[PDB]
Amino acid sequence: RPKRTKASMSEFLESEDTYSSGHNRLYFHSDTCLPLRPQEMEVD
Amino acid sequence: HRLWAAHCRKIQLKKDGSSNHVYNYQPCDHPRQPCDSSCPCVIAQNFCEKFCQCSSECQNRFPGCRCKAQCNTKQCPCYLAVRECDPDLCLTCGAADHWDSKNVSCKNCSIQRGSKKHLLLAPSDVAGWGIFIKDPVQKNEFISEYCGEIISQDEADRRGKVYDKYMCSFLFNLNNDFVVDATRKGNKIRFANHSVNPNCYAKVMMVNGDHRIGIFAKRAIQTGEELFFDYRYSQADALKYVGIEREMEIP
Amino acid sequence: NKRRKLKNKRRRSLPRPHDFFDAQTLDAIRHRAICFNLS
Amino acid sequence: QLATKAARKSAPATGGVKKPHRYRPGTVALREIRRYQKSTELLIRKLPFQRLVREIAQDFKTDLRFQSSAVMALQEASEAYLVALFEDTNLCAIHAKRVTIMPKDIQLARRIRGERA
Ligand SMILES: Nc1ncnc2c1ncn2[C@@H]1O[C@H](CSCC[C@H](N)C(=O)O)[C@@H](O)[C@H]1O
Repeated sequence: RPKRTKASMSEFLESEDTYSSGHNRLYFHSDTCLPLRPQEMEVD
Repeated sequence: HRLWAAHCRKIQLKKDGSSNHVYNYQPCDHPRQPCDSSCPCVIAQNFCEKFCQCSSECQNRFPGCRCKAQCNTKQCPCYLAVRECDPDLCLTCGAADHWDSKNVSCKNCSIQRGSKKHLLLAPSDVAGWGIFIKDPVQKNEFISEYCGEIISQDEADRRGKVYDKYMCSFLFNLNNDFVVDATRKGNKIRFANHSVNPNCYAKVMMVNGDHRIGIFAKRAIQTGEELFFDYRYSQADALKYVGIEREMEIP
Repeated sequence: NKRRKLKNKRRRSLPRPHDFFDAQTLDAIRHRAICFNLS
Repeated sequence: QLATKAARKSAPATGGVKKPHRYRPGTVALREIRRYQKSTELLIRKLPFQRLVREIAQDFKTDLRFQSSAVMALQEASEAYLVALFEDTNLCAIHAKRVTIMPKDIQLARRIRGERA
């Protein structure tokens, strides 16, 4: 939800003074470090 | 079986009170003597195993695994026992029931077949390579054992200083007498990383007289999660070795 | 999660995720704008 | 030698056996009550009761012989008498807001009945 608070410069002043799911990152066949393909990501 | 627990009071009131002195199993074999005070396992402070030659009358034999719901949770004293629920004993939890099959109510039945998960290989968020889980799992559930070579303290101490010079540790403290090496040979979990508050933790195992070490889930896990555990080093070591913690300042 | 903070609740420092952008792009762009600027 | 020791990963060494396991006070008592209230067997061993009655009767006359049926007549009569005494004695103990009985309850129990005082 958008916060849409006010515009006071104290917003940044006090500040200075991502709902991932699934299998996001790339993977690897854990036998030779070869890049892993989703086609076989189970039987492997 | 309460007299074995009464023996266990003697077992605890003199030798097991430290609860850290753990030693390699040995066959307490008594050519003529009974299972005396100088019994090899007694001085080792453990059961007369069935592989030993303390005969069936021996009260230091572990009674049995009689958990009729399942050997997997607090009231199961075999679950409190460091050991996988013996197939010969937990007829109450399907320990030997369909040892070829993969479905049973008990959970302390992993190493006996190898109910392994499907790992992942990739770089990690925290440091270098990493290991990840494929499918959701629940808290207090098995994760594949930390398999590895078994070596002695001194060689590892000889290796560790060299290992630490390159900052290497494929070593888990096995017991007061030995240590598991995972440098060249190793499991699939060997390439995971560390958290102070990870989703999973390691539990010390006694797999049929073998000191072993698996992993169990601290919290809920769904798909695509990292896999960490507390390496439990010194604080100076931890900053030296595992300093990265992956968190910011909320308050 | 109700107590979710801003889109920065990750860490203080972590390994480099690598920069996919390239350098041969840069210099090629450099003369491209050079021949673009003069015209 | 082992001047220094390497740093290794570690987990709790905890490996201890089951706690003690003992029925609570009072519980087994109620077990006893069912077992015996749902029962009939005379509760004094015969030889100790035989030796008691023979010696006490020898005060009044010597050379007494007893029909074996006559002795158990004393036993069954006495056990009925005490059990009757103990039930009413408990009532007085319950009256005093006391779970257990005390010796002073019986003299009250016998006195109210009237044969003693
Ligand atoms: N959370 C952490 N922060 C910084 N270093 C860590 C760490 N967890 C493990 N390490 C270091 O990594 C070593 C384990 S080998 C793992 C290296 C790296 N994580 C990779 O997978 O490529 C240990 O010696 C330890 O010093």
